[PDB]
Amino acid sequence: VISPELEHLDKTLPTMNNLISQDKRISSNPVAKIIYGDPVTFLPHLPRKSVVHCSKIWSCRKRITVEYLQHIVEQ
Amino acid sequence: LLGTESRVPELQGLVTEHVFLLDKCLRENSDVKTHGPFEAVMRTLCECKETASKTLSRFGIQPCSICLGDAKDPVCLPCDHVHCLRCLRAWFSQAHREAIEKHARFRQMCNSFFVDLVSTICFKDNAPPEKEVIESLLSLLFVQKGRCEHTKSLSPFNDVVDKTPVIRSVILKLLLKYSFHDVKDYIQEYLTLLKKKAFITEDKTELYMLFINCLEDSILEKTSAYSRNDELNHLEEEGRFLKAYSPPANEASVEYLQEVARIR
Amino acid sequence: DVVKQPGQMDRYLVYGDEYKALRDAVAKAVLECKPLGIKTALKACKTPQSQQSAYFLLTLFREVAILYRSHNASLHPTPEQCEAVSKFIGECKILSPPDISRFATSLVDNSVPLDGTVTEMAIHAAAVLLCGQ
Repeated sequence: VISPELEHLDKTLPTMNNLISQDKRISSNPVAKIIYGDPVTFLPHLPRKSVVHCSKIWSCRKRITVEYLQHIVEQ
Repeated sequence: LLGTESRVPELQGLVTEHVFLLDKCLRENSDVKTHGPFEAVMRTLCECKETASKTLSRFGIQPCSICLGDAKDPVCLPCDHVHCLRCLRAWFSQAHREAIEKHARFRQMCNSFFVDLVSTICFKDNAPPEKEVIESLLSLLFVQKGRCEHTKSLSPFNDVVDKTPVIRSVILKLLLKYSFHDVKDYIQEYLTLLKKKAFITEDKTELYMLFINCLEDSILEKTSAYSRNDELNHLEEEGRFLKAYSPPANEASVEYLQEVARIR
Repeated sequence: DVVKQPGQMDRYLVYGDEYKALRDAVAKAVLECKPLGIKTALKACKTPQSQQSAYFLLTLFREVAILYRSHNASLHPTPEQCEAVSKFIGECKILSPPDISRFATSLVDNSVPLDGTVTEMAIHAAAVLLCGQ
């Protein structure tokens, strides 16, 4: 009964994160926008002279471990 | 050979011959990291292929020039050809599809052999290959097909191509097995070739993220083998770099991407 | 320009914006102590009665029980809020069962089974088990 949710995470989690970022509780929280949105929309000092200077470049990148590899092997 | 020994045995014979010929083409200059033997192996492979083709086919197994790829689920015309009905219908019995499957299998396994060789015997040292070898390997990722360039997986063959360009990262993972200082020129050449009119059009953020992830992985790979004192020396050197680091319109050279990965 | 100045995440939002509606509804309801728009919100939820009870419990925890954890004595649910929501639970038609109503009246009055993430997960599990079929 559980596994289907583990399979659909990749599409159910972004929805949850968007809802969390949009809730008025932290919608205006700068750290929330940073973690979920693009801080260029509320931070003017962010250099925007290059293509490297983008949030996607500076987005967190999941580290690879033996456990993630095991999960992939299983999936 | 062993694979083909199970799925398409009719070609075992040919194969077991070319095997020796391979043994014979690398018998005097086995430095496959050079131009001569590398081109020799590529030729031998295209010939093992191309003759599996000439023998499996009745007249020819050429892919569909209109699908711009393998003529899968094709129909044999009376026009001395085999084509998918859809394409040349817009333009206006399983022997052939079993044969197409067999040839696709042979090609897949020959490509597997080529990549395994290039990764284990052509990229295996504390030094890199020569210039011509890297240039040929890079050019093997691009094809000006008859009609328009196209990207294909690393393979000497020109029959399997990616219709919508797919900028993979296989040559970079290998080139980065060594110190960036030597392979930076080749990485920059690859980045220029890709960013060129060839495939990429605009908003190349994804290609940059690709190079960045590759370099980060190379660095983590080189630092994982560091011991305690090696680790603390790496820490001190990273601190020195951060202390001395400081700063090309809408364009990211490979050095910038390396600094990005490093500070990340 | 970031460190110049506070809400918190509500993971239960995974249940849909129906839960968000019921949540802010019970929130303002406690803030106003004329709770029947909470009844209209409950009427609005289209999910089954068990899911409605789970939503009710989660919202009560998010807007009342959590407030007790606060070192801020300013927003501790004052007695009028407690009696209002307790009356509502006593008259509710979907919390009529004894265990669910007990857990809800525990959430309102900070007498529940007692870290933040662990507490949230435990309360969610408790609601799921109480209302789960």
